[PDB]
Amino acid sequence: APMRGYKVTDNERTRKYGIGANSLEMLIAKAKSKFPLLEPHLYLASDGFEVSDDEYLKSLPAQTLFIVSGPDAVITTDADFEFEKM
Amino acid sequence: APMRGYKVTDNERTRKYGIGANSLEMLIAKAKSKFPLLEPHLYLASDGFEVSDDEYLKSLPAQTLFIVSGPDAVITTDADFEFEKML
Amino acid sequence: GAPMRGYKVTDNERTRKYGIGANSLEMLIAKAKSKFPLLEPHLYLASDGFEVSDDEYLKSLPAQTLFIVSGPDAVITTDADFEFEKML
Amino acid sequence: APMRGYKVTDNERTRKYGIGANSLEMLIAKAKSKFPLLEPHLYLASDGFEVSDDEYLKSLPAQTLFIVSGPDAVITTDADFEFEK
Amino acid sequence: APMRGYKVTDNERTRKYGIGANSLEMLIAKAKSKFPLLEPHLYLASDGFEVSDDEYLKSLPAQTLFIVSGPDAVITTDADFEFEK
Amino acid sequence: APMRGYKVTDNERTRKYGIGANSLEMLIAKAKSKFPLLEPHLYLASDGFEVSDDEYLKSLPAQTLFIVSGPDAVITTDADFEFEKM
Amino acid sequence: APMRGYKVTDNERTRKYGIGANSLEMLIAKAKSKFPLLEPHLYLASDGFEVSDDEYLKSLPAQTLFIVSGPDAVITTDADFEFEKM
Amino acid sequence: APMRGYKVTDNERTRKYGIGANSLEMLIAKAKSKFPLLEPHLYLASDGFEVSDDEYLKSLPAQTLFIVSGPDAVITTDADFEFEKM
Amino acid sequence: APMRGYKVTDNERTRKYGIGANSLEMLIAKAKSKFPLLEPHLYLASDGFEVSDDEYLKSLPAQTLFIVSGPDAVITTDADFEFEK
Amino acid sequence: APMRGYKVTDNERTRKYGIGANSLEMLIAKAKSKFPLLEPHLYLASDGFEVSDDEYLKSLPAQTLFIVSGPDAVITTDADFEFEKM
Repeated sequence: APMRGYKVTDNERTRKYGIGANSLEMLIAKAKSKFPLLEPHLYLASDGFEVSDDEYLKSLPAQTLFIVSGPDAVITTDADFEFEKM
Repeated sequence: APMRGYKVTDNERTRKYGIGANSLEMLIAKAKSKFPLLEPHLYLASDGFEVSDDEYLKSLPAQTLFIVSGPDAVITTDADFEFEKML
Repeated sequence: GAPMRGYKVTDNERTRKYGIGANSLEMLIAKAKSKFPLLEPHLYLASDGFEVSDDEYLKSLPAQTLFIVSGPDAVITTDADFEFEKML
Repeated sequence: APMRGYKVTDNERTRKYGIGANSLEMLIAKAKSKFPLLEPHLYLASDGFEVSDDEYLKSLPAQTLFIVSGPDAVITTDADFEFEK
Repeated sequence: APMRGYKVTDNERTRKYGIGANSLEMLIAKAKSKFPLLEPHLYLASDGFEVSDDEYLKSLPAQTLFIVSGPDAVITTDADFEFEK
Repeated sequence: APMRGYKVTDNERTRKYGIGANSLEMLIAKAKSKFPLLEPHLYLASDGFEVSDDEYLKSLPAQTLFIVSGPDAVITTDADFEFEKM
Repeated sequence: APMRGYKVTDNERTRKYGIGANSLEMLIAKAKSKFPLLEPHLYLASDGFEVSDDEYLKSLPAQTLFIVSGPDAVITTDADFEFEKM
Repeated sequence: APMRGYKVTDNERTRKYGIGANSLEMLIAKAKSKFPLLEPHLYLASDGFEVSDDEYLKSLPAQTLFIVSGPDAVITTDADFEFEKM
Repeated sequence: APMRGYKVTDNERTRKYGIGANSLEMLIAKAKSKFPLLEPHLYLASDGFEVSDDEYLKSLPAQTLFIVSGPDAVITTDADFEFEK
Repeated sequence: APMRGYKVTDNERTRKYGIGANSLEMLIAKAKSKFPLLEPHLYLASDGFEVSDDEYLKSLPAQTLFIVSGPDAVITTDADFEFEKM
C-alpha cells in the first residue's frame, strides 16, 4: 500500500493538519493522536459523506479535505461553513 | 474487477457514506450493513431509476449518488428533495 | 467485441424505472422482459416514440437514453404529453 | 462505411422506426421490410426533397426524419402535416 | 533517502531560504538554525495546514513554500498575506 | 561531484557570468573572485530565496540565474527589475 | 579532453565561424586568430553572459552560438540584434 | 582517419556532389576539383557559418550540406534560398 | 573490398534493377551494360546529388536508390517524381 | 557456396514455392522448372526491382519473396497486389 497525503481538520476548522497514510486506519489513528475525539470519523468537507471503507478513501484524490468528528455527528460543509462566517 | 467509490444515502438524507465496491453485489452488501433495510435496492438520486444489474452500475460514473431503499420503492429525487425542504 | 452500455427503461406510465446494461438490442430486450409483464416487448424512444427497430439503431443512440417498453405496434405517450397530461 | 441512425415514417405518421444504415441502399432495404410499399423512396420530412443518392444521405445529419413513400410522391411536409392536425 | 529542495520563510515573509532535506526532521532542524524560534513547525503557505509527518512532507512537490512558526501558530495565508499588501 | 553550469549576476544586471561549480562552496568562491563583495550570498533571481546549503543548490536546475549580494540584502526580483526598468 | 564544435561571431554578425575546441583556452585562441581583438572574451548570444571559466563552457551544449568581444563589453543579444534589423 | 560522406553544392545550388573525406582538407581539395573557385571555403547551408578547421568539421553529422564559395563569402542560407525561390 | 547491393533506376522509373558492386566503378559499369547512356552517372534518388567518388558511395547504406543519367543531367527527385503522378 | 532458402511466386500469387539455391543461376533454374515461362527473371515482390546480378541476390536476406516473370515485365508489387485484392 502506497502512502498518500491528506488534509484533515475539525468541524470548526481551527486545527489543520497534513497527514501521510496508506490506509484508512493509519489516517484515523494519526487523526486521533492529534484530536480530542473518543472515536474519530472522517467526512468529506465538500459534502459531508462519511469515509466508511479504506476502499472509498483510495477512491478519493490526494490532499482531499476531511472533517474529523464524532461517530454519527453531522458536519458543517465547506459551502455552509464559508457562508456562516460571512 | 476495479474498485470504485460511490456515494449512498437513505431517502431522508440523514445517513451518508462513501463506499468502495467492484460489483453491485459488494456495494449492496456494504450498504445493507450500514442501513436499516431488510433487502436493499439502489436508486439514482438524479431521476429515481433503479440500478437493476451490475452492468448498469459500472455504466455510471464514480462518486455517483444513490438512494438506498426498499424493493419497488419510489424515491424523492434530488430536485424534488431540495424543493420540498426549502418549502 | 461489443461494449456494454447503460440504458434507461420504463413502462408507458412511468411506474417501474430501471437502468440496464446491455451491448445488444436483444440483451437489452431480454433484460427488459424479465422485469416486465409484457409478453413480447418493444423499445420506443420516450422522446418521440420511434421504435428502436434494429441493434444498429440502438448503438446509434447515446447512453442513458430513456426508452418506453411496450407492446408491439403500440403507440406510446411521449415525454412531453405524459408530463403535461400528468400536471393537467 | 460507418453505421448511422436515421428516423423513418410513412407519409401518415403511423409507423415510426429508428434504422441503422451505412448506405442509402441499406436504409432503403430496411425501410422496405418494415413497410407495405412497392418500390419505396425517402423524402426529407423537412422539405420534401427526395434523397436521390447515397452521397446526399451522408450529407445529412444523423437522426434526420424521412418520409418513405412511393416514387414521385408529393409529401405532407412536417409543417403542413401538423398544421392540418 | 532522496534529498529534495523546499522553500521556507517566516510568517511576515522577510527571511526567505531554500533548504535541502530528505526528512521532515532535517528540514525542521535546518529551519531552526536560521530562524528565531524555540520549537518550530512547518505549514503550507498555500492554506496553512501543518506538515505533520515525514510522510505528509514527501506527499508535497519540491520547492513547496512553507511558513515556519510556533506550535499552534495560525498563519497569514499567501492569499491573505499578499492581499493585506 | 559533477560540474554544473549556473548563471550569476549582481543585483543590478551589470556583470553577467556563467560559472561551473560542483558545490555551493566552489560557486561562492568563483562568484566572489569576480565580484567586489566581502562575503557573498546567492539568491534565486525568480523569488529571491537564499541558497542556504549545497543540498538546496543541487535541487535547482542547471543554468538557474542567481543574484550575488550581501548576507543582508533583499533583492529586486527579475519580475520587479524588468517591471520597474520598463 | 573531448573535441566539440562551437559557433562564434562578432557583435555585428558579419564574420561567422565554427570552431573545434576541447577547452575554453583553445576556443578563445582560435577566436583571436580570426578576430582583430587583442584579448577577446566569449559571450552567449542567447544571454549576453560571459563564459567565465573552462568548466562553464563544457556545461554548454555543442554548437552554442557565442559572441566574441571586448573584455567587459556588453552585447546586443541576438533577440535584440534581430529586433533592430526590423 | 575514417572516411565520411558530406554533401556539397555552390551558392546557387546548381551543382550537387556527395564527397567522401576524412579531413577538411581532402574535402576542400575534392570540392576544388569539382568547382569553379580559385580558393574555396566551406559554409554550412543551415547557418552560413564557415567550417574553419578540420575539428569543427568532424563535429558535424555525416551528410551535412555545405556551400562552397570564395573566402570571406556571405551565403544564401537554406531558409533564405528556398524562400526567395517563390 | 566487400560486395554490397544497390538499387538503380533511370530518370523515368521504367527500368529498375538491383545490382551487386564493391566499387563505384563496378556499379556504374554494371549500369552501363543495362542502360543506354554512353557516359552514365549515379545520382541519389532522394535529393539528386551526384555520387562523385567511390568513397561517398560506401558512405551510403545498402539498397540506396540511385538514378542513373547523363553526365550533368539534373534529376527529377523522388518527392517531385511521385508528385507529378 | 552456401545454400539459402528463398520464396518465389508468379505475378498473381497463385503458385507459391520455397527454393534452396546458392546462386542466382540455381534459383532461376529451379523456378523455371516449376513455372510456365521460357526465360524467367526474378523481381522483388516488395519493390519490383529486377534481381539482375548474382551478387545482388546474396545482398538480400533469406526468404525474400520474388516474382518470377518475363524479361522486362513490370510487376504488381506486394502493396499494389494486395490492395487490388480489396
